[PDB]
Amino acid sequence: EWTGDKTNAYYSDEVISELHVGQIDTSPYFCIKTVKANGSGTPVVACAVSKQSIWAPSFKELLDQARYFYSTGQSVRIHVQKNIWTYPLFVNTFSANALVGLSSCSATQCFGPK
Amino acid sequence: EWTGDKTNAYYSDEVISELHVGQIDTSPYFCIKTVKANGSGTPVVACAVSKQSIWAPSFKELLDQARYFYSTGQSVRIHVQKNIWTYPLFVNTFSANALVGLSSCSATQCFGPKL
Amino acid sequence: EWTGDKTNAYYSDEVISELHVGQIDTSPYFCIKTVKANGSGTPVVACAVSKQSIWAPSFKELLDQARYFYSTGQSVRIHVQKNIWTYPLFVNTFSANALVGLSSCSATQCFGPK
Amino acid sequence: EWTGDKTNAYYSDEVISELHVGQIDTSPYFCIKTVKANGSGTPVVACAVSKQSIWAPSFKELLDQARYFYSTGQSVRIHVQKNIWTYPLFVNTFSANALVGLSSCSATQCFGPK
Amino acid sequence: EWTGDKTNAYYSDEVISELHVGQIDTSPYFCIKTVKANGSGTPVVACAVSKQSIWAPSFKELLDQARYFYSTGQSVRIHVQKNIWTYPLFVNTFSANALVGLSSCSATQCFGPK
Repeated sequence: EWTGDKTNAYYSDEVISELHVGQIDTSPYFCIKTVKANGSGTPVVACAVSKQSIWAPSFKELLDQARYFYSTGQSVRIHVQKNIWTYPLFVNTFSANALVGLSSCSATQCFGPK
Repeated sequence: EWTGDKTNAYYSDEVISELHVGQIDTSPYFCIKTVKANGSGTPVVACAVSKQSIWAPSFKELLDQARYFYSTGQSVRIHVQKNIWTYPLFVNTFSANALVGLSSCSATQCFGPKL
Repeated sequence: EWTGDKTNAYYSDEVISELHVGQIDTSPYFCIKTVKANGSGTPVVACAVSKQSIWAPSFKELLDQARYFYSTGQSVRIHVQKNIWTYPLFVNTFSANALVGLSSCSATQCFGPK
Repeated sequence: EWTGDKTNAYYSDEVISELHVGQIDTSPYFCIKTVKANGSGTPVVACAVSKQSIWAPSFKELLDQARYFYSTGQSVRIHVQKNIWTYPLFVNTFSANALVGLSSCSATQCFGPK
Repeated sequence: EWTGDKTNAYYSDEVISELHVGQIDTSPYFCIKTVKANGSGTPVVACAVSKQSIWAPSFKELLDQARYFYSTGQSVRIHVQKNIWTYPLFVNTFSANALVGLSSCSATQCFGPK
């Protein structure tokens, strides 16, 4: 598996507008909400669950990086894997997307896979 | 269990106004005080205790997040489970609330569970 | 044991003015000096030692919190237990006070035991 | 093995201008892009992969240090070992350079091997 | 052993002017260069190496503290133990000094052993 696998989904030129931290089923988790920097389109919501899924090892790295980009409001590419989380109220509150990477976008194309 | 369980309580548009770090019964812990951004109501106090209660796994995550929101002073939604800490002197100084989640807020909506 | 126990001592309306980190007998340690925010009184010196005393479990949390309040310079209540450290040269450089808690203070109250 | 081995390459007076975090083959990784502060030259891309290559042990230290220099914009020397990563889409997105060191730079020299 | 043992050396009223992070013999390490705050004297160079030397337990504490003092530029006392690192190329690039403590300094004094 790889953040960059074409079977994942990415959204370029976004900003992290909201951040949530909590716990589910004995695992820490966080979710972010992102929107296009220019206000077009619809938000993206993705979560990381520290104990769950193949992406679990990257939980702390992703949380630290989400926190930094959330604090700066700089443009980013968000990378997700769709349809991972299953608890109905959780998915309804947030989404089923697992967060699988974050790329800065300070230049013409974001610094990450496409 | 989940931060968003309906048996938990939450308080929207709160500012984390105070922070305390200490130790009880072998466990580092922290507590925060929060107040409505609009100044109404009565303060909320909630604590997390390392290796104690079902919420123990998220102790570090919540401490780091409380520190961040405390430093910015932004309005957040605080999620707690009532009646978790039972040490009476501790409860009298702070509260029995376990902190179980923190959500950032726009002017109109906080990013976390509700209802 | 508890930070708020009557057998501990506290000092309110203090600012953390100095910070030191070192190692003693295989254990990292740190010390802080605090002075009354209004200039009165005698300074307070306390240390935490990562592998020593009943307060060992809270070393990293107090180190992080001391660093935070040291960087902001804000008014705090410092909680100590006296007569803990025993190495005479260490005590004479710093003190025998173990650091057992840190509470933020507003103008006329602090958020912690008293 | 050492950051300063003659078999590694380095680039001075560079500024970290992009940062990416993700995961590949169960391993967290990050990549950075640096460009000459004076605008000359070709960008340098390098990645660290938490449990791959002989440089795996320094992943967290270099991630944290990359974050710091990225946030200040200061001029640094970046040390890499060439031709390490092999997954083609990863290498073509980023590069094959492993990140093996970061050194602050002054006007005339930098603080590290050369 | 203690940071404050008379057999260690210290240098007062210094500023951390350079920071380097790398890896050697499976260990992430960092070195710092410090100079007198008033601009006089000759620079000091010290390193801390993960999992190496009796000072290994304090590696992360010293790294975090060095980064903070480096970021502020404030006056500090640096404590070292001479003749610890033996790799000649490493010593020739940096030095044999192990970093063993860091103390904040006021205009008046430094908060640490002397």
